Amino acid sequence: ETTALVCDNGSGLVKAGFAGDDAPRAVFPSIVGRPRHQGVMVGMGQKDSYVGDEAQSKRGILTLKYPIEHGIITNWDDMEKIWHHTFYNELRVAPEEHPTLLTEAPLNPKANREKMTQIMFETFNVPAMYVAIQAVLSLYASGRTTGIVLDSGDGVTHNVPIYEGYALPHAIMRLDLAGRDLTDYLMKILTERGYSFVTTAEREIVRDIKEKLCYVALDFENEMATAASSSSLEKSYELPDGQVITIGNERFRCPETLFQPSFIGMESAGIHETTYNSIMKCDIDIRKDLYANNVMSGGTTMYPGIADRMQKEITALAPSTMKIKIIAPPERKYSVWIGGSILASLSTFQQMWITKQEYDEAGPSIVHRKCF
Amino acid sequence: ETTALVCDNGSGLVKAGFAGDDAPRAVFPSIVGRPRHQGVMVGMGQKDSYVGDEAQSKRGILTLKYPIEHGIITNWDDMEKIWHHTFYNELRVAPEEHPTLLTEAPLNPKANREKMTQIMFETFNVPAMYVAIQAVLSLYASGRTTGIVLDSGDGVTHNVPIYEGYALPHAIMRLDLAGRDLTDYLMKILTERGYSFVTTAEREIVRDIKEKLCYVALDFENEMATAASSSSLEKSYELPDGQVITIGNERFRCPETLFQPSFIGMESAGIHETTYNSIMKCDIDIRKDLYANNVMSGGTTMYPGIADRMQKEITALAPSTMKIKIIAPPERKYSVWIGGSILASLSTFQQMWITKQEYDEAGPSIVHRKCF
Amino acid sequence: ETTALVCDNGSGLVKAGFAGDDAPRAVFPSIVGRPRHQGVMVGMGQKDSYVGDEAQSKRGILTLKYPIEHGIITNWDDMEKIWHHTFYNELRVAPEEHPTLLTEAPLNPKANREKMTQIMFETFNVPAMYVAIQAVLSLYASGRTTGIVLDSGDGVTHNVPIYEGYALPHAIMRLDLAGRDLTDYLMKILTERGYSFVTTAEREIVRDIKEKLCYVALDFENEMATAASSSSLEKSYELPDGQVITIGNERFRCPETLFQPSFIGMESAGIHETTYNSIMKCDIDIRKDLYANNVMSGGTTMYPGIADRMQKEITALAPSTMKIKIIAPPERKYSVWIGGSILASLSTFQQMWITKQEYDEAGPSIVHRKCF
Amino acid sequence: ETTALVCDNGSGLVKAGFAGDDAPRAVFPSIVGRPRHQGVMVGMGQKDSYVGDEAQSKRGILTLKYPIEHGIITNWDDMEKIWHHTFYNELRVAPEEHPTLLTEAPLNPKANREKMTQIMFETFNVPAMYVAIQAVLSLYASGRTTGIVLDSGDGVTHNVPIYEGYALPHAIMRLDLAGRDLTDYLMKILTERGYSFVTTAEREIVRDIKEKLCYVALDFENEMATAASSSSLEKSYELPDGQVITIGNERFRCPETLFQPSFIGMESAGIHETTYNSIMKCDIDIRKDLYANNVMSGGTTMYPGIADRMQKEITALAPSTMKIKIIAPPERKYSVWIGGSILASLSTFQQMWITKQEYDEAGPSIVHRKCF
Ligand SMILES: Nc1ncnc2c1ncn2[C@@H]1O[C@H](COP(=O)(O)OP(=O)(O)O)[C@@H](O)[C@H]1O
Ligand SMILES: Nc1ncnc2c1ncn2[C@@H]1O[C@H](COP(=O)(O)OP(=O)(O)O)[C@@H](O)[C@H]1O
Ligand SMILES: Nc1ncnc2c1ncn2[C@@H]1O[C@H](COP(=O)(O)OP(=O)(O)O)[C@@H](O)[C@H]1O
Ligand SMILES: Nc1ncnc2c1ncn2[C@@H]1O[C@H](COP(=O)(O)OP(=O)(O)O)[C@@H](O)[C@H]1O
Ligand SMILES: *CC(=O)Nc1ccc2ccc3cccc4ccc1c2c34
Ligand SMILES: *CC(=O)Nc1ccc2ccc3cccc4ccc1c2c34
Ligand SMILES: *CC(=O)Nc1ccc2ccc3cccc4ccc1c2c34
Ligand SMILES: *CC(=O)Nc1ccc2ccc3cccc4ccc1c2c34
Ligand SMILES: [Mg+2]
Ligand SMILES: [Mg+2]
Ligand SMILES: [Mg+2]
Ligand SMILES: [Mg+2]
Repeated sequence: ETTALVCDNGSGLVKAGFAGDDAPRAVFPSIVGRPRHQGVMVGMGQKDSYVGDEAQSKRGILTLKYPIEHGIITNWDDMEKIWHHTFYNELRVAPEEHPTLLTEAPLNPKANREKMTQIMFETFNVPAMYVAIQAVLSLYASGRTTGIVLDSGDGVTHNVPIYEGYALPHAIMRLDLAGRDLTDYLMKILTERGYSFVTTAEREIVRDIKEKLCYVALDFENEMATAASSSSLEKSYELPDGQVITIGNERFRCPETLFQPSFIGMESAGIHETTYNSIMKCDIDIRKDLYANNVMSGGTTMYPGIADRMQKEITALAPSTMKIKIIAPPERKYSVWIGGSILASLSTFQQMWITKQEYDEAGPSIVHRKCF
Repeated sequence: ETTALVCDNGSGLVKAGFAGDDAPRAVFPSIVGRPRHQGVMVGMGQKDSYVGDEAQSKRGILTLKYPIEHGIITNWDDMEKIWHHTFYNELRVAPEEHPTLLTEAPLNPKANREKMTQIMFETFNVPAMYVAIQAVLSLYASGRTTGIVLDSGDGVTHNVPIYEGYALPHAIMRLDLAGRDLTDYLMKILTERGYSFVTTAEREIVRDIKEKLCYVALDFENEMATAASSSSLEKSYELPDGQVITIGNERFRCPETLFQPSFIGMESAGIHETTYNSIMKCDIDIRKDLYANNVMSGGTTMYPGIADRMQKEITALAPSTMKIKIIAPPERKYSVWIGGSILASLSTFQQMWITKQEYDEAGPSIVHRKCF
Repeated sequence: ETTALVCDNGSGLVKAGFAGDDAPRAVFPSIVGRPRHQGVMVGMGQKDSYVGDEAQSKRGILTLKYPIEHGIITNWDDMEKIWHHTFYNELRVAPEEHPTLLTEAPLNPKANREKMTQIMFETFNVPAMYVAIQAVLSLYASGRTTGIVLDSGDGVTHNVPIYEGYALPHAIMRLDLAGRDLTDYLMKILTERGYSFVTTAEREIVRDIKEKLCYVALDFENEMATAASSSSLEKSYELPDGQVITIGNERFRCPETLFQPSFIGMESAGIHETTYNSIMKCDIDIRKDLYANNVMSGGTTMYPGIADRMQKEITALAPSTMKIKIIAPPERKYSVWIGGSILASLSTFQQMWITKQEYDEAGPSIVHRKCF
Repeated sequence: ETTALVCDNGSGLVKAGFAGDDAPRAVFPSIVGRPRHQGVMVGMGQKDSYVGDEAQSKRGILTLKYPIEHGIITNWDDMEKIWHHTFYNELRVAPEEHPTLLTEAPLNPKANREKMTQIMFETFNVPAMYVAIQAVLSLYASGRTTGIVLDSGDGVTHNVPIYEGYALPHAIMRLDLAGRDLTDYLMKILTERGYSFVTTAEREIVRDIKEKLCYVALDFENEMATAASSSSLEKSYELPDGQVITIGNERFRCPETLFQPSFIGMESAGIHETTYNSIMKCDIDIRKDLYANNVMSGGTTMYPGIADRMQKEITALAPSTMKIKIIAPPERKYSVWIGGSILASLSTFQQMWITKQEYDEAGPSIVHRKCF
């Protein structure tokens, strides 16, 4: 025993590695694909189902299933296959000589924590494990002890206010609008230009359109007047069949849904009011140190111009006598993992593991009373 | 002129009727809903906004706003719509030939009473009006002149000690934890079983889960051991789509928040210590007659086992040489209206109305020197 | 006309009745209470002010005023209300067909006797009246014509020597230390145990602590050593809220102030030296008959052990060749009333009344040339 | 040995330092706060409980307790923590090489002095100590030997008359209305403007509103007519969350409760009649020197206009032939400490200490026969 495993099994992308590093080694999407066609040439390298990157590169013949829906592991058979591909097939590591540090989103079902610990204690047989919380590791990568997090991953966004290491769990605002729901809205409004993107392998292409051509408008109704003079707004993208598409106001009208969720028919508020309603629900004393520390994390905070849109809109809600400081690090896509690798590298942490001999005599219901 | 109107505009339910009756005629929720969708079939009975019961049955397409937050009327445009729906559209009564008796919670802002009187004196043009206090009408329905009230409505709970018709305003203990804050905590902990109830049309469903399946545990830490042997505790409820939910220890863990407000993260005491601190702040003579008369009122005192839990916990605080007598009538959900209907039916009361010719020469500031 | 009224309006208690009986009918405290709180339920048995026992059982919401301070009637509006409650509301008697026999303490202001007679001759319109002296009716209840009285009521204590029915007015020793000044000292030293008794309804409780648990130590500095071995001295009393209080050397240190008035900061001598200096201001031949007749009266002589303490301390002052005989009846709390009912029942007395036709032609200044 | 410690452990603020100085060094509130939230990041500077200023600055996550209620130490575990924070963590001094001079209010329980001496003689092990009286050091800072003090701290107010170094302890008038009871009334009447200040960390904000915007009205009913023309009376205050609040006639209605305690429902009189009743209970030959020397002390006498209101209201009680002279020094907030630092600097005082070898052979009951 020298080091520990840090697995940030997100809903859209698995980020794993070793503790003590700075960048994760195994970064691959959490996709399981079964082939949906006949396969006349039986043999010669054909498997029952593909996982990770090899299900991404063979995706014309596959139907691609994500096992994690909204931070919630729905298909426990495919999730066990992703962890099997994570340990053996990309870290080349034995599970039995490394403690693991899983994460999860807050406000998940309790059955999600119980089954992750049970799989790690007879399917892989880790020595000890620990299920952290994704948003408090985002501060702890940032070198802070106080701030509100906007951890906008692929399945869920969730605010967590921390003041000096103390979580305020009544002010956690979990929302169910993230990079899956922006992708599935971007497919819906690429139809009006003509492009029918229907399959589950075509949502892997619209996800790549979104990661290249989408930005956040600083003023939305002003940019909707710029598309009337449709000149410099349009850019192009070459599909995997060599076709080019043209995309106009759909570049910014897709990440506007983070700030006006009524485009996809949600009765909730944007991420500017969900952050502001997670500060008003805190105590009146700590609102200086929460307005001055807004930490973004996860991949959906990587649109160009989103740290300038939140600061333009929280300022319109917070009173004008104090500064709003959106803090977006450049590596904020991997920031949950980096804080996990820092956490498992501490010396004040090794009493906080959940060892197997402490597990089995106390049952898998132990993991809830060890977190929050 | 024969009779008077009695309107208990609560924060969660409007209860109105005529003076001298025994049960209110119009009992409808104080909800204003605007439609959040498009409405392609323009015409054929479509209005801009729905109030009351018709905003409850059509709530799938509406965003529902309660205009009374914590006993404080915030949206004066929509509170005017509920009174308009109260008089014309459910009592079928003209306002101009009936003096009305509004109520309110104690320790409200003074701007709340000034606007309720101003709206009644040019929007509806009532002859006279009177704004009572909700907790002293709860004794006066009970046929008492002495007692401490626990009027636990939908927005605010407040102790009001009355000794022999003399109010002790330095001992009124207003608290901000009631049936909204129990609903919003029950939505938070149904999530740990899996059920994401997010919209404002879904807090109308969790409010009905609370009114059917939640009880108060007599011993909370004993009932948490019963949920370990999870046998006779779980009951099922059928959603309006047809799904079933299996609520477990969330049945009693929701009304525990009345007795331990730190679950929703409040720095205030439970309703057993708020009652006992509202008696210690009284004079040492009258504590015989306040321990012997604990009157519950309002809707949030209707959980099965709350009159047995308050008596079990005030006894742990009060000295053991005297009896604690929680007095809970079966009609205590309507007990504020009944005492108001008795009060407007008295003969020693018709000089206490605030007539319009007395209003307009003195102004809207007259209403404060006519109460307490 | 058959019988006469006898009203011993003390400073702390009104004792009234008819002449010729042996016990007074109306024994109620001379308290007038106005309600200090608000009064939300206007009616149903609410009055501007309460007197006597109904101001005692409702005293949690009242500010209680004694209108007789140190034997001197200071509030003539409230004293008129105690007499009105005395005649109509507790004797059920008309004033106009009964001559009344008021009393008073000696050495009072002359304006006190004038106003008592002026009120009785137009407010109540009694036929005739007579203002006696309280201490000379204490011998006359005891069946003596020679003695020295220690009439220790609630406002004033005063020695009155009488030899053979001849009062010696130059040896009357009025002192201003009585049951109010012991109550207000007992409140001051119940604070050192922790108990804060502040209001004028809490002095109605400390007065009842004094009437149950206070005694007179035979040797004071010997009993202060018993409080060092704090074993059998302490007793417990139960408040009306149910809190038991512990009380040790405050039991006897409260009636020590009668014997050492420097505890409440008086430049006067105790009741043993006031009695002895009231005897050595008399003639040398009658001192054998005043030492052998020490009649006690008033309520503050009812502490257990005060006849044993006065006899132990006058003997330390009187010469050893002559005996001291403290005479304390069991009904000496009522002894001023009993002697007044004997006096009004005599046949050698009916020319001593002050009739109204003798009043009005001679003025209000007649009552002074009829007593002493 | 060169110098001595002077600790004025008040109810709302600890004022300590060394003898012989002119201003105290360690001024910090006597607050012990425990964290009430979860604490995810265990380590990195987290403690079980915070004291003093660090419990004030981190107060959003704390529940703040004052250990001294009404001059009475009600939590001996936390009071021991404030003395420990005083000696080591803000004076940086050893207890064992400095005699200390504690103070207390008059008329405290006897158990309060015994436990303060017991803690100083085994927990900190001082050489010698001395418990003074807070009001008699307020004269002795002022350079007087004759005067009456109105020492109005944070827990209690109390008058102490002194004529030429002789305390008149039967005229000491302790009251239980001070800067806590004015803060808790100011929270009650800030609610009628709309502001709910509920938590014990929000009473630390209302205490800072009181120290800025409150003044004593010279004529109360005249200023209540000024609030009808609500023009020059309102001022604004910026909360820690940057919300400005507007405050009108609550600026003077809060310190009016010092002069009319029936606003918070007390059966006591204001500080002008308590001072006047403390002078009339003294001897008639010294009332000229007490009317001419009214010394104020403690922080609650620092409202603008309180020396002009006492002089306006004692003059309406005292007879017109003798002058009233309210003497308020500008450093009267620290005046109890300054007179204590003078007292421990005298040469006629070193026989008045209570040394440990005098303590242990005589017991903890020695401290009471060494004062007054
Ligand atoms: N450069 C980018 N710009 C915009 N969105 C991105 C970018 N990169 C990734 N995303 C979105 O963020 C998601 C990945 O975020 P991540 O933090 O991995 O979420 P999770 O960890 O929950 O899987 C992807 O599904 C994608 O939709
Ligand atoms: N039978 C019940 N059991 C439990 N809770 C109830 C019941 N009836 C109503 N409630 C709760 O109490 C609230 C109604 O209280 P109510 O008396 O209407 O308050 P108000 O009239 O002051 O608004 C509802 O919001 C609901 O959450
Ligand atoms: N049994 C008792 N023991 C001790 N003190 C008593 C007792 N009864 C009455 N007192 C005190 O004496 C007072 C009553 O004396 P009382 O004869 O009524 O005087 P007066 O009639 O002149 O007012 C009461 O105020 C009470 O303090
Ligand atoms: N400048 C000020 N104006 C008005 N009130 C003040 C001011 N400063 C302090 N106070 C009040 O006085 C109290 C402090 O008085 P202090 O002398 O510290 O009392 P103690 O020392 O007995 O605790 C505080 O609680 C505060 O409410
Ligand atoms: C369940 C949980 O929230 N664990 C958790 C998350 C994050 C975090 C960051 C930094 C820490 C430092 C020291 C100790 C711990 C312990 C748990 C923990 C953390 C830390
Ligand atoms: C402002 C207010 O509290 N009014 C009020 C409340 C309740 C109540 C009950 C019974 C009453 C009987 C007679 C008169 C009044 C007057 C006001 C009033 C009441 C009553
Ligand atoms: C003023 C006065 O002291 N009158 C008084 C008191 C007591 C007393 C007792 C017995 C008496 C017998 C006969 C006559 C009188 C007259 C006055 C009188 C008394 C008597
Ligand atoms: C218990 C007590 O009141 N001690 C006390 C207070 C104040 C004071 C002032 C000045 C003094 C001068 C000389 C001696 C003493 C002794 C005690 C004392 C004082 C003084
Ligand atoms: Mg993630
Ligand atoms: Mg109600
Ligand atoms: Mg008497
Ligand atoms: Mg002080």
